Amino acid sequence: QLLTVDAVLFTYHDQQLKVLLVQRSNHPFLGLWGLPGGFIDETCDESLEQTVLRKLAEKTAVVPPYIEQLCTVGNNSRDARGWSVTVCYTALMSYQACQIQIASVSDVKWWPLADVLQMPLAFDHLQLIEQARERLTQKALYSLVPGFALSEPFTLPELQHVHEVLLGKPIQGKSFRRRVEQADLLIDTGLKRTGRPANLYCLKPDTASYRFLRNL
Amino acid sequence: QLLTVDAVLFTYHDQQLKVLLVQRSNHPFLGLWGLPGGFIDETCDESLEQTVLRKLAEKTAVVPPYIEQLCTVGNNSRDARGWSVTVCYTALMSYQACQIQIASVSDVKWWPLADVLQMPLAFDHLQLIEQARERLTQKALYSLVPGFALSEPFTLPELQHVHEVLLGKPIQGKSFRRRVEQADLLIDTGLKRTPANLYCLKPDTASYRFLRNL
Ligand code: NA
Ligand code: NA
Repeated sequence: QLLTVDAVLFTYHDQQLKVLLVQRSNHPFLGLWGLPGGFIDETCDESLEQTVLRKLAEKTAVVPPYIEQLCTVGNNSRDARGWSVTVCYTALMSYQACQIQIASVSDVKWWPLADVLQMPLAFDHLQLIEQARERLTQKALYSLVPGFALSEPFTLPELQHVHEVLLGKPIQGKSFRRRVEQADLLIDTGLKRTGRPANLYCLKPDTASYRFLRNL
Repeated sequence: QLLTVDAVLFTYHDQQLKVLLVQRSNHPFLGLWGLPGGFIDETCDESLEQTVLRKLAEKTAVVPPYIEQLCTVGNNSRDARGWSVTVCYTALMSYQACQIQIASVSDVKWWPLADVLQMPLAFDHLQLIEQARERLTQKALYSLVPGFALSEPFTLPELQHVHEVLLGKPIQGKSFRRRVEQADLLIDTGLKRTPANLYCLKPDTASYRFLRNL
């Protein structure tokens, strides 16, 4: 079987969800945009995660701070060359961590999600994006994983807004703050960003695994 | 890469969770117990789900009422031969639907989960079983999917109890039944068992999730 690993890497910028895409310099679906991803390299990859982090770093020059397996798709119809299997990951990083290393490259671009949803993407990659986007919605409901799409440190209004974008729905500021404070997942830097001086926070590592039992 | 699919199939019987294991007849780990699973056959499988259903049916003679993809494990250390990838599924079925078939087969059997968790198993199948058990705990928190591990029709107490076993603690008998009745997932057969109601799962039980934890 044709066995690949792919990643839907999201960030948040100006002021929408953006998804990292790579133009296919390679037949089939040649010249079309699609997910970063590809083949396992046994000489440098020791696990599937190392495979997907390498494929991301080959494009961004950064290992993203958040990554999680989404799904594995495999069947005899998604790819014209043969039965193929793709292990798909979701990732999150901040926009400026790698826009500094990605301006200078023409086959790698951050695309507005809305734009992407109207594009002719290679293979079944549109469908993988939709699945990733939907899992992100659940992350907005049960975690602070959306914080990984922001540059560090961030304000709590920033964090709230990313969650609102994902749920497509204004959310209840004071409930949110209450849940954040009790999760005990943010480090208050003691710094301020100012028409009000807002506290600047970093994510604790354990944000990645922490889940609220009740929805937002 | 060696590419397989595996399934961790659970059921509920004798007030305990069981897991289906299959005894290996070939190397490596020849003679070790492990998950049902193996290679894609492009001649009969059109998708990964068809592969794993075949791997299970080959052993149980029964297509399970519930199956969900769990995770894909791939590394150069779970198999001594080299780089190895396995797409794992979780599945649930009733004990009685396949016990009557696997009773007669020496290399396939339901094992007590608590015992299996302490066993030497083929490859990394113990880790796979642990991760599936963990995932089932979430199902107990957010769905009625644990019902698929029961013979149909079943009673509410019977249903509440598999959730309790999965959760590892008792549960409020009034808030559960409230939860269940608002979800609208059970069909009342109008039939009774000692006089507790007997219910069937609605097919959409597989996909319905509760917003609030149990
Ligand atoms: Na670029
Ligand atoms: Na047997």
